[PDB]
Amino acid sequence: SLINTKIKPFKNQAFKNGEFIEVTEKDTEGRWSVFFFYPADFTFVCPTELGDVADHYEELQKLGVDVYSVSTDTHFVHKAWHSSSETIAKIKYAMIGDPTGALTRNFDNMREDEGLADRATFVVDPQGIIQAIEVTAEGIGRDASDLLRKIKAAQYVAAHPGEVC
Amino acid sequence: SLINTKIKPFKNQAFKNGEFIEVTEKDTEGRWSVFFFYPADFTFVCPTELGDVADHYEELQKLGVDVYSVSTDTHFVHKAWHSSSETIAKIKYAMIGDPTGALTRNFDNMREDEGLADRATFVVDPQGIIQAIEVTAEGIGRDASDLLRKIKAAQYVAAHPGEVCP
Amino acid sequence: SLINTKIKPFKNQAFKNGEFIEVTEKDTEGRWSVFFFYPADFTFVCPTELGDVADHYEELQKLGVDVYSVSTDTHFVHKAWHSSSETIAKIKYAMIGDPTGALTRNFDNMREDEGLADRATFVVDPQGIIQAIEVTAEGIGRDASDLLRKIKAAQYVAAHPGE
Amino acid sequence: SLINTKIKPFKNQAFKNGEFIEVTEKDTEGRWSVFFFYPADFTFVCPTELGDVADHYEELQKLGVDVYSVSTDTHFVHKAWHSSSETIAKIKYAMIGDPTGALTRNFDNMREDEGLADRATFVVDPQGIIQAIEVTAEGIGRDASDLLRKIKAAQYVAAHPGEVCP
Amino acid sequence: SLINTKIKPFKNQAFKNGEFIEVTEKDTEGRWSVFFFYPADFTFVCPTELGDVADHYEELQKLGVDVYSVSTDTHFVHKAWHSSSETIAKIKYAMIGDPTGALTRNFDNMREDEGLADRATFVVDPQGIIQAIEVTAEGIGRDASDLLRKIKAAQYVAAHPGEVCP
Amino acid sequence: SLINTKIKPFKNQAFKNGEFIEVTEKDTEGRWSVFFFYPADFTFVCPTELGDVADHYEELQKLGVDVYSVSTDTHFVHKAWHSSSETIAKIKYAMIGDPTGALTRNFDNMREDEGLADRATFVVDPQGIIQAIEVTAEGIGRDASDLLRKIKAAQYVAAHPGEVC
Amino acid sequence: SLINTKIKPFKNQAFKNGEFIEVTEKDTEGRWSVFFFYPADFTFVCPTELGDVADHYEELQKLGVDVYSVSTDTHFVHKAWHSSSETIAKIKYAMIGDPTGALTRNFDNMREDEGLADRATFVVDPQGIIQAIEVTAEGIGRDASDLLRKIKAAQYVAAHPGEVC
Amino acid sequence: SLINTKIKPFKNQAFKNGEFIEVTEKDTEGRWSVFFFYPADFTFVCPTELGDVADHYEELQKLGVDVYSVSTDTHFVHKAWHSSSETIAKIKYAMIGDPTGALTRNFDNMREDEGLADRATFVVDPQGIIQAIEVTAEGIGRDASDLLRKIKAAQYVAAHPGE
Amino acid sequence: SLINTKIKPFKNQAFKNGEFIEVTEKDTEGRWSVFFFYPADFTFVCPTELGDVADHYEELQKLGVDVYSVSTDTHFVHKAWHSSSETIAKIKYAMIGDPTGALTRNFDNMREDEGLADRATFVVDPQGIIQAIEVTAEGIGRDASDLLRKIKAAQYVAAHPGEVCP
Amino acid sequence: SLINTKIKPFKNQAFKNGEFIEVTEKDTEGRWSVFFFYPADFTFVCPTELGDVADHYEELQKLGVDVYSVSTDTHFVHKAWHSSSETIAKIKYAMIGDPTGALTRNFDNMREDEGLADRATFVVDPQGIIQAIEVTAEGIGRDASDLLRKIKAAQYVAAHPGEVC
Ligand code: NA
Repeated sequence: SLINTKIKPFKNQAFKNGEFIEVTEKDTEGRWSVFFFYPADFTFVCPTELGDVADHYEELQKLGVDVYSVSTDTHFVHKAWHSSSETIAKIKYAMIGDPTGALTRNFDNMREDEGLADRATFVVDPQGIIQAIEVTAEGIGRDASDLLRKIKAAQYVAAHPGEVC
Repeated sequence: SLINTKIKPFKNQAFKNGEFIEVTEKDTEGRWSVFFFYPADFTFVCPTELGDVADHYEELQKLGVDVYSVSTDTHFVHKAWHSSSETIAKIKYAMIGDPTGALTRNFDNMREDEGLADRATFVVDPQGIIQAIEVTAEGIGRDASDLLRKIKAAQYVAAHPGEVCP
Repeated sequence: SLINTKIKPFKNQAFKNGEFIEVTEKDTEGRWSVFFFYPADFTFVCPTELGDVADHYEELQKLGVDVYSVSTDTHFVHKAWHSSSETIAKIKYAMIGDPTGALTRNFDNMREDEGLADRATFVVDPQGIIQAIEVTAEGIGRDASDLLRKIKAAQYVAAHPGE
Repeated sequence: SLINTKIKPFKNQAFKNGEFIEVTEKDTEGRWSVFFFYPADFTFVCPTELGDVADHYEELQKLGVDVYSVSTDTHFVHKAWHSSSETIAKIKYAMIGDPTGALTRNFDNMREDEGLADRATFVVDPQGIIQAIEVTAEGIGRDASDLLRKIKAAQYVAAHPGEVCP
Repeated sequence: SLINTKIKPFKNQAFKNGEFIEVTEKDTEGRWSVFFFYPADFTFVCPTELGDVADHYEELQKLGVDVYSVSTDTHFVHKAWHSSSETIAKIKYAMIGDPTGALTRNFDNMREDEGLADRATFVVDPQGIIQAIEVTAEGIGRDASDLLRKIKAAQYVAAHPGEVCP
Repeated sequence: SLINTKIKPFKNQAFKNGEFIEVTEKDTEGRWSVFFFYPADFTFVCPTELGDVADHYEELQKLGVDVYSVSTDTHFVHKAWHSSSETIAKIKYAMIGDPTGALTRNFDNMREDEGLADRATFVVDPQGIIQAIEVTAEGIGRDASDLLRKIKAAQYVAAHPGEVC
Repeated sequence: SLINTKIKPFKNQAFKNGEFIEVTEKDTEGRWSVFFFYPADFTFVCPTELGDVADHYEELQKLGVDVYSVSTDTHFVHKAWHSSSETIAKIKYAMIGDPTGALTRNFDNMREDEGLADRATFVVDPQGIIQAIEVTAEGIGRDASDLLRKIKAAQYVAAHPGEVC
Repeated sequence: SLINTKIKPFKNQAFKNGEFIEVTEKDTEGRWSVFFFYPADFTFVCPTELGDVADHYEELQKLGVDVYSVSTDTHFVHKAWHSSSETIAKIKYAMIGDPTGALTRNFDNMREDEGLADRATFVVDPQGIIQAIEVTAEGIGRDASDLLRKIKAAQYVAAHPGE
Repeated sequence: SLINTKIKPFKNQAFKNGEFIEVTEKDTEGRWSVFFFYPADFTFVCPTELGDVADHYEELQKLGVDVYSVSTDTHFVHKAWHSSSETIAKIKYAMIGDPTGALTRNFDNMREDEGLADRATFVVDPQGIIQAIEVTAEGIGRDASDLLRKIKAAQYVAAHPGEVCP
Repeated sequence: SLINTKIKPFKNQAFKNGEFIEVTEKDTEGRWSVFFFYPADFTFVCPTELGDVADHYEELQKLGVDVYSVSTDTHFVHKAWHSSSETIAKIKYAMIGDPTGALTRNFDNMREDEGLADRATFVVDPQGIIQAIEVTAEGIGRDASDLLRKIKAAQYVAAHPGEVC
């Protein structure tokens, strides 16, 4: 399992509110990070998952938690999808494009026979350590509220190590 | 990851309500399964997660869902823990022992440096396909209600393909 | 080179006039095929190259020629682009999605460090034999007219061995 | 076999009279050691062998000999067993936990198919050299008196080289 | 493919307007070069393709483009052929000989079973980066006018990086 | 460990009361066997170990237990040693000679840098399974009485499997 | 060296006064053959070496000997040379093209450096066994008479096996 | 062959006139050496070969020659044999035990399937160079006289290069 | 070593009493053979060793022993040498030539840096088993009489297996 | 082939009328050399090939050309042959022995089948570059005059580099 391992170096292009940016492991150092993987933009499935995260992004940013949704689509497609979907539009966190699949593979989250990333969320702490992993099949939704609970729980354990109960 | 793959064959001894039994992949065929891994019996940490699933067990059972908790302790130790911790005593599902680490490694959930399994829940459908995976570090808890929600979502999708909102 | 070699087996999803279909090497057997590769959907470069080809889709069709545009975008992305751009909307030929990049690599046409196919066109005869290759860097357009000429020329040489 | 070789470095957690401690090869330096391996805590088999060594412990101690029992159970389980089986309660020596199997494998004493250590006693001298090895299948017991005899023989030879009868 | 890659080193004898010159990657430096490969001299194929190029040579020389036609024929042959076909006579550009196929292979353009080059035309920018590639089967002609159109487009792009869509 | 493993095939020459014989794994099948390894004949150390076993050999044969002492010396040396030592003389069990070291290695009991076998005793049951192993350094004696106890214990467990205490 | 070895099979295009023909080793079985390798056609050097061979085609042909000249030039070039050069025009023997360099390499006579064959001549008896090899650098020329002397010797030696002397 | 090659390093225990000592390649440096190998102590073959050599031990000693008999028996076994046989009791030269079989294998003289050295003698000069080899199957004795001759001959050739 | 092993196949030309014969392992069959190797013909070394053998040839021929002297010289050379040295003239046994060293190497007797055989004598019994080996440095002579003594002993042993010590 | 390549270094024993000498490639630097390979000494074939070379030693020596005949026979045999055969006796050029076959193999002229060199002659210029190779089977003989013609051509070609024609 990748639980308790340090994330690997990466460099991708992303679409963050209006423009294109470059994201690397450097950007994550010192912060808490959520890497939200999903299969593909413009598919027929409602972007509820990405939208719920979007709804709680102000709260996440309070907690000092950066969000990076990731898929193998290009940042170009993210821009087009962003400015064409009610839900996707709400997103203010960076939308990473991973066409080489390297980031997706870094997190061993590639559906190799489809070239698409699996539905997985990774919580990474300031030191780069993965502290929570969640992966679900199509249809089984990922709850933003539960994600927030885990992040708070993880943030607490980092402040109060060895909390017997 | 192991999402959407079929579970591997396995044979372990377990403690289930007062007696010892053997559990293999055959026991999961045709049912919905929850494999709940944890690090170790008898530690100073709170058996919250285990008692949690225990509370929702009657409910999971009404959904045709079996539960197997797993750690690298033997089945003998589970029998001891079950008859010692009140939280653990509420358990009526099979408590699988995995001293060789095979079951744990089948699910790629082993902390090799400690010989203990990581905190991780797996939802397996009737055809043995892994539909949901959850792993967390020590101190980050697993919500049994969020689990139940995922199980029902998984059953709904199995029963009603194509109803994902457009 | 890949000139005068046989195309390899492939299976991809594509968007073709409002619907999603599957295309494989078996659909090219017995027909003349054009595999038109480009780097990406929704970029800012003018989609002139793919428009050109749409304009001549009837010529190629009368000539027994099938057109397949290929990018490493998914077929979902193609469907969407087919609505954003007026140019892309002319396209009646199949738009193949290649996220696994296998079809692209078969044609040794992958920019590995970008995960995007290069600007390359392949003309394939009914036996799956590559008879013409054209590849250009960004900015250097491809003329749909020169492609028609080469295709007629290929069809001619197959039915008039000699020169 | 491992006869006359030096023990390997190790670091395990153990239960010793009510509290948890850490044991490494450093703890054995300058002393005489008995590493007593067994398969598992809490089984239906008789803890005869363990209670046996317990009885001779005060005696072994008067010979400057330490005792470490070992199994692939965790130290937490040993603490539970110690406060549950009366035979085990007599134990005052360190009960080493070896869930990764490293200590067990260092002594080449692992049943790989069961993730449990074989019944085997090792006598290690002050320089860490293995002087006596005893391994037996289940049901064949280890005599603590024969052990003591071997320990004293080993000490006598260490103190009086060349006195083997001609 | 070879697109967007830098040409590899090379040393070839050629024939240019009566005299025998030598060419290397050095001469391509800072310049725009066109490598026009063809199978063989003295065949019965219409020498028309090379003629089209010759007919546009003045126009290309104006654009600052050097042309090297290449066959695995010796530069000696190019000489005798340049004075046999009235079409070939028009050629003012260098006619490289590649009897070792080394230049041909640098461009992955050798028909290994024939020992002859394939009908391929390459456009190399001032930095040595291949910017246009064209290969055809025996019989499908190459349009010298399309070659020009692309050489111009290449240069325009070299000077107007990121030419967004007006 | 070799505990609970089947012995390997072998073929050695031995000296058994007066003459030379050939012993193979075949000879052990169906019987209980004790393979008693020792470093070397004619050394200066008293053959107490071999003699105690000799003293209990009548009892061992009652229990249907065959004995094979083994060392890397040749059967020739065993004969000479046998007819030249009070203690060794008592021996009526086969004295295997293992100059190629193969048998010794089969039981992973070779002191490679000395070419001599280590002081180890192996109890092997009728099916060829090693049920008890004992190895001691020079000076630490091996007790025949304790060996007999183990053999009886092993013979019992084979008759009464899973004897809870 | 290749002396006393059988020629490897081949298939090359050739020019034989007017007609293009396909030559193989099958064409050489039964006859005495001469493979006259040379650097290239249309060179500024003296086509003397080749012309001289023609001067003896009479006799050679009488002797049941065929001549296959070989260069890594294509048969197309041989044709254009044959009818563009006086001496080359005298040639009535097959002019092989070896643009792949395979025939040349079977005769281990390639200037890997230039992609041209070296000045070498080979005498092959009816069984395909090389009986005489001759290789010289640029400048040292081959002598047609000396070649014929050998062929005669070769033919004779064959008639009376092992000619003691 | 091993003829004219240098003996390899070795370290073995030996029995020599009532006591146990160690012998290594360093003890042969500077002297002439004879390595006399035989299969085994206490067998039934007549120990004539080793007796022969004992008889000439004084000749060889006056000649600056050291004798080392070698078998894969231990030095303890040699000490014992030195008392059983009257013949073996004449031996004053060192009897080397080779249970690890390394010295024997150095001389490529091991019957692997028996773990016994073959009947072979090696004459080694002061530089460790093998100047004479003699090996025979069981039953074919080795004459101590022929060995002396060869040794004198070797000593001669080393001090009179030519012939 | 090579002792007690069966000789390998071989095909060599030789010289025996004026005529050139061929020898193979076939001829050694059922017979007792002696392979007498030496470095080279026509040197300044005393041809004495080969002479001793010749002097005992009649006695050996009586015992049913065939002798083959071997040098990596051609059988041609053996001929010319057999008629130059008055010692060599006495030779009635076959003089094998081994210019390919194949026979010499079969016996691991080649001085690789010299292309010449070492001074070695081999005794092969009727079954092809090497029964006696002798090799010496240039200068140390081989006694033909000791050779005889051993050939006799070999045969006696071949007929009296297990000749215990009377 | 070895045409136009430099000779590999060597060290062999030779016979030069009376004296035994050591020849190496160091002896060939600066001079024009001829290596005359042949099968063997004392054969029943005609020593004609070698004798003829002697017949021209006059001239060759004039031309600053040395002659090294080579066979895989030892220099001892060459001596016994030189003074036991009329024609062989005419030889004033160095007679090399190559019993290891190394010199022969540097010239890729060995009958691995027989352990004898093939009938081959090599012309080496002062820089050690082979300029002419000639190999023939048993029976086809080499011509001394033809050899001299080449050497002269070779020497000349050297004087006026690239002799256009
Ligand atoms: Na465990």
